[PDB]
Amino acid sequence: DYVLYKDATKPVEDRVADLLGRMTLAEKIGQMTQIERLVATPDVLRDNFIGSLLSGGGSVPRKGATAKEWQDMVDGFQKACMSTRLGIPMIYGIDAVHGQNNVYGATIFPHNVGLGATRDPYLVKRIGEATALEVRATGIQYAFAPCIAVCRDPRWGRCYESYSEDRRIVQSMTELIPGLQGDVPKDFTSGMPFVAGKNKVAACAKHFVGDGGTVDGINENNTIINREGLMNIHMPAYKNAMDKGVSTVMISYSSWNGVKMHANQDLVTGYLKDTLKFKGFVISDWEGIDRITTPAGSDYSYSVKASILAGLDMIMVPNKYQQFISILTGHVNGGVIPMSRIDDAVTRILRVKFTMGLFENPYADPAMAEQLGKQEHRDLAREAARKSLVLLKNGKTSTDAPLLPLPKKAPKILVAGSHADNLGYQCGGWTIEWQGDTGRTTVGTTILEAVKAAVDPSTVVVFAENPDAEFVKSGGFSYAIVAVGEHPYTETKGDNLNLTIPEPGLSTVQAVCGGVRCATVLISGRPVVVQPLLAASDALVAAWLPGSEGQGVTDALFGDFGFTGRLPRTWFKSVDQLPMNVGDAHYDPLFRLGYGLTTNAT
Ligand SMILES: *[C@@H]1O[C@H](CO)[C@@H](O[C@@H]2O[C@H](CO)[C@@H](O[C@@H]3O[C@H](CO[C@H]4O[C@H](CO)[C@@H](O)[C@H](O)[C@@H]4O[C@@H]4O[C@H](CO)[C@@H](O)[C@H](O)[C@H]4NC(C)=O)[C@@H](O)[C@H](O)[C@@H]3O)[C@H](O)[C@H]2NC(C)=O)[C@H](O)[C@H]1NC(C)=O
Ligand SMILES: *[C@@H]1O[C@H](CO)[C@@H](O[C@@H]2O[C@H](CO)[C@@H](O[C@@H]3O[C@H](CO)[C@@H](O)[C@H](O)[C@@H]3O[C@@H]3OC[C@@H](O)[C@H](O)[C@H]3O)[C@H](O)[C@H]2NC(C)=O)[C@H](O[C@H]2O[C@@H](C)[C@@H](O)[C@@H](O)[C@@H]2O)[C@H]1NC(C)=O
Ligand SMILES: *[C@@H]1O[C@H](CO)[C@@H](O[C@@H]2O[C@H](CO)[C@@H](O[C@@H]3O[C@H](CO)[C@@H](O)[C@H](O)[C@@H]3O)[C@H](O)[C@H]2NC(C)=O)[C@H](O)[C@H]1NC(C)=O
Ligand SMILES: OC[C@H]1O[C@@H](O)[C@H](O)[C@@H](O)[C@@H]1O
Repeated sequence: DYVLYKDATKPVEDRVADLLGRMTLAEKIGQMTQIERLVATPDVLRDNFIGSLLSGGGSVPRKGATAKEWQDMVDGFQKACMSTRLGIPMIYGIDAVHGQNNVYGATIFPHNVGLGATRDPYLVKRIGEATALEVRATGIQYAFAPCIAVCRDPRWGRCYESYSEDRRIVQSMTELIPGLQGDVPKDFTSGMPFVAGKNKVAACAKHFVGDGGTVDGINENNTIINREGLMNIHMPAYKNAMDKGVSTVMISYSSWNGVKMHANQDLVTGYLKDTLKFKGFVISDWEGIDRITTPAGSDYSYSVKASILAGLDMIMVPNKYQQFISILTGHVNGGVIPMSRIDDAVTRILRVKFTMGLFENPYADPAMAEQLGKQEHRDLAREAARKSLVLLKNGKTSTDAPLLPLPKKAPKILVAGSHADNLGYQCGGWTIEWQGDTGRTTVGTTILEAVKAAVDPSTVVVFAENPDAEFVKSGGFSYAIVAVGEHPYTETKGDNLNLTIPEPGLSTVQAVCGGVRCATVLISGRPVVVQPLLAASDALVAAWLPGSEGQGVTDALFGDFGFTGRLPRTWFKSVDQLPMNVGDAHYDPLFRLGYGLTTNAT
């Protein structure tokens, strides 16, 4: 007879109910299961009725794989899922958090902290739009973004993934969501999931909740704050996300007042679902349920029970799916987890899938492959990089001529520093590899290349990575641009109690600036100890992690555009002050939140 869920003309809720009522326990638990591509095969996906796959950081079909190779991979997985009895398509997720950043040749946008510095939510919306196109170029339908953490301590390894320490700025930047997913209708009910169709992706507000509030910025640790503070600082942007139809929410590894987020029924069910009326699906973080216990994974039966009862809908296993499915099945067979809970999880997952058009367009569009790294998107990334720059100093004394903007025509100029010609360093973490990487890891323009592309043909450009003082003094240079900073890092690898840049960095700046007037470009995911760099430099720019389009840096250095970026975080005098945020009592910043010198074009 007629099969309602297969009818594209029927209301989403009708299709959801019709499908749900046909499903066996195994088919239902399969929907709740997300697995890594590294453990997926056609048989595994078919036999276990798997609902979702992901690429973790750096999980790629091949180094340098083309957009078509990605499409072929995703379609091969999809063909297996479509061959099941019910033919429920899988959704494929990826960390596309500053462009489609795992993918070779993808446009790499500035990281979130720099986007916060722009104070330009419409720019961020356009970045979401471009990112959706480059993710669909690879056949992928779901991005784990935006991170709406409010980082309250820059010692956190994920501080660069937060737009600001000020929740008001984070709230404004939730415009990424309708960029990625499309604008919601006039009639829209807050909390409903939304994706416009095959040229957009499902988004993910992460990580719920208070991930940016942990003690000493220790990643995955304890957020100690009363309910009022949780609701005033860490929660507000989630409500904006509901208003804009975010399709999914990912749960944080962190704890609130000692209670693991992955086990918190009061917040996940009581608040997110029952109070905010979220109707999309809730997803775990990677082995998030394992990490409920100490040691992690020491009581997986408990992990499954606690997380599913808390209200999570889809589990990013991501590897041991056999164990996950077996344990959840036993819990349901034994009455420990009621069918109502399973039915709720599956309802939400299917709602998102039907809503986004996944049943109508389960396969990749080969015509989208050319969106990957499209020059228009690079032009946008270049605009964003330029807008993100914060000018901290532009002259050593009030009577000095301003160094910036620099003249494009000069007999000879020096470009120096570990970060001047290093594409991986200027991109930072979550770029090609999970942790990011060093060197020419993808398609882009380094600071050095951008300088050579900007200057007059008569201008001789010299590169020296770490020149000594004599080299500089003897070189006959008009000025120098010197770029130094943090190395790429991600998650716990980024946790840092000292926030001092690696050497050589300061020594290079001192040697260069001692010999010629210098503009120092600081590449970092966060404020770092900066007084010694300031003391040496004529001008200093906080460029954050500007991404693949290094011409954004030179656009401002050479005065094509004026500097406009303003600090989205407090710049501390010392790490012993931390945590120290705008609005605190005894706030004693080196540079307050909102600080930024300006220049004018030309
Ligand atoms: C303040 O606190 C931070 C964070 O705890 C410390 O940084 C970390 O230091 C530890 C060592 O004490 C380091 O762990 C070792 O890493 C070795 C490899 O390190 C290099 O590669 C990784 C990426 O694989 C980079 O993240 C590192 O920064 C290193 O990179 C090299 O650095 C040198 C010096 O600038 C440079 O010349 C090279 O070009 C560069 N190479 C690359 C590939 O970029 C391991 O072999 C070893 O077994 C340890 O695990 C850890 O990586 C550091 N973290 C980060 C994010 O840099 C600071 O030391 C500390 N500072 C002070 C003032 O105490
Ligand atoms: C020399 O540089 C000056 C400093 O950058 C610049 O003056 C600024 O101009 C911008 C507009 O281009 C002003 O920003 C606006 O501020 C309003 C609130 O006061 C907002 O309602 C606007 O939306 C806008 O805000 C910006 O929106 C985008 C976001 O990303 C930015 O962070 C945000 O600031 C800014 O306030 C001016 N700064 C001050 C304090 O003067 C000069 O150009 C402008 O001069 C101003 C005063 C104005 O008359 C403009 O018409 C003019 O373009 C610039 N001089 C020249 C000749 O270009
Ligand atoms: C927040 O971070 C702190 C610091 O890492 C965590 O405390 C640490 O917890 C681990 C266990 O997960 C402890 O390691 C264990 O120590 C015991 C005792 O010697 C040892 O027998 C085990 O083999 C294991 O290595 C560690 O000692 C402990 N450190 C400190 C300084 O207390 C804490 O659990 C985190 N909290 C949250 C909520 O995530
Ligand atoms: O890679 C998938 C997930 O992995 C986790 O470890 C990170 O915390 C998340 O931000 C990410 O979305």
